[PDB]
Amino acid sequence: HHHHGSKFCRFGQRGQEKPGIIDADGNIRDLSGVVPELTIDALAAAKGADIALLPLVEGEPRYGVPVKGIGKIVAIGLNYEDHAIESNLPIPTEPMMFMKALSSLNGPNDEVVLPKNSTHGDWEVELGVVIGETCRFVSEDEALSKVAGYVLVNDVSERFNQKQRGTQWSKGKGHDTFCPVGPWLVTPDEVGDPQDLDVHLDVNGERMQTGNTKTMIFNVAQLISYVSEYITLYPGDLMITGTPPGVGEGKKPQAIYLKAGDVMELGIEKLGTQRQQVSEWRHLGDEVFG
Amino acid sequence: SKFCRFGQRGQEKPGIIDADGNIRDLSGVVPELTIDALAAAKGADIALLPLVEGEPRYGVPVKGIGKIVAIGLNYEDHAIESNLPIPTEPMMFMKALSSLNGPNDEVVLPKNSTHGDWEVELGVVIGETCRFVSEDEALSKVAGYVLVNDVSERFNQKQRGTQWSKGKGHDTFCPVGPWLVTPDEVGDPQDLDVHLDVNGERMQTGNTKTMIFNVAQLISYVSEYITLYPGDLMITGTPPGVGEGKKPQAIYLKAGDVMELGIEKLGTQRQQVSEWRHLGDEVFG
Ligand SMILES: [Mg+2]
Ligand SMILES: [Mg+2]
Ligand SMILES: [Mg+2]
Repeated sequence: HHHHGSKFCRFGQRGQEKPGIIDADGNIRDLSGVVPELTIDALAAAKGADIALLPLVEGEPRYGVPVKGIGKIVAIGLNYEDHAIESNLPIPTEPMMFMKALSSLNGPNDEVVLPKNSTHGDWEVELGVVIGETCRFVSEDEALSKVAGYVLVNDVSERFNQKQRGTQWSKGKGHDTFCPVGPWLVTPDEVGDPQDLDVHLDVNGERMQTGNTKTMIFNVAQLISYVSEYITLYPGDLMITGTPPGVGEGKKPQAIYLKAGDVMELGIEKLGTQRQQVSEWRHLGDEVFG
Repeated sequence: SKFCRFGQRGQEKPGIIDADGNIRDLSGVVPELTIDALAAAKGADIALLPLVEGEPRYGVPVKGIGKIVAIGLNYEDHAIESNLPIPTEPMMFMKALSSLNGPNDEVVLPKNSTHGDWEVELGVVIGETCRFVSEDEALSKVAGYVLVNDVSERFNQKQRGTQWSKGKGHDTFCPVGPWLVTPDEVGDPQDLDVHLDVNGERMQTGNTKTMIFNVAQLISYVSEYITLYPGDLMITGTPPGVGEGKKPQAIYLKAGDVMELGIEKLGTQRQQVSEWRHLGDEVFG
């Protein structure tokens, strides 16, 4: 096990994904000969593989969620100081927590389907944290050692369902397709300091969110430590750590929201990029996502 | 039919309750008690099944619960008692999957907790994908019903922000079971007696008839905001009598307490309550 870090992915159509690793040239390398699936338990074997000996993946396959078996998704509310200032909101003394319904999980470039009658759809680029070891009353000093890696996330939100149908945010957060995750699970040795990564999100090519994780209010270690006093985080769990300024709900003089045909493009330094096309609601039938 | 899972945590086997109340081993028919296994388990010849020996622990009666959707205020008599208005749509929050526990398993209070509280609830286990389902079709998506205790920490729930889930996801705070009872045996889910005792003293008494949104209304509403997949658990609120609302003063859980609860046709739970300790590397559920 080396100390240079890895970028893992899962590639292929839904339900048929295969484990992979990104080489220095940006190619996917097939890990199927080393591990059957990219799970948290598979990482030890995957982290020891010799990239040079792995076959190049031909074509341009779909990226899936980069880790299989995410058990639950814990989400943070206000957590960027420059966002608090732009919204004129108090700096919290403890993190706001809510749950992102697992059924919202989707691949990084998968279509975003607006829910019924949605005119308040909104974007939130966030740093995601994938847990590698159980977190139960973990101190700040030991929190980051529990991390399997980092992932890019869009915490897609329906602001009417989130705030105008009661006080509980999860009602506007759990819609099918509202949590695209990926394209890479990037292990800590490759990310470096998670509190110094540039963040952005564009809509139809126009820059909406710009930030850097150095303005996080609670850093990753403090979030993991705090959350672990209220819920146990298990290997494979995902924590999404909040969003920088520039959400559509906060635009001035009037809020700006998603519409059918919009294109979101987002990225975080070291974590790759996502692109989602937004569609009007349709009945998704018996399809399973994630 | 009443299905169960028996044995030590992480080692449970699938079972069915026979006419005498004894557990019979289903392992010769299905390897696990999953939603996909129910048809084969329901269609099995109970006489072929061996009696389970010893008095084994009951586990969560269904394997593979993917997520737990919880309902807020949902009993008309509870709303009246608390002097709260009747909600016009159900409050939803998520009950952390890691709170899942066996029906009779120890309940560990969180660190320095003085606001631990009880909530007997009817649980609904989903059998078929629910995505924008009509009220008329909702009950047909149900695999079975289960007894639940929506254990809560009222200070974490209400005094650390506006989101209730922070006081509801603690380890051990969702005892589920002992039986997954299929709808044919339960009959009308809106005519079930409900009760919870603490140290043998009756705390909660009710009947599901007073639900504000019934199971079909809840499934239909929830399915417009979050897709329910087979194996998902919906917990549908609690009748009056929670410790938070006791008068002249609220009463909360303490180390040494014993909770005993039951819902008609769904069996009974008994939990001993303990003060906090670090639970190590244990994986609950
Ligand atoms: Mg967010
Ligand atoms: Mg007996
Ligand atoms: Mg409840």
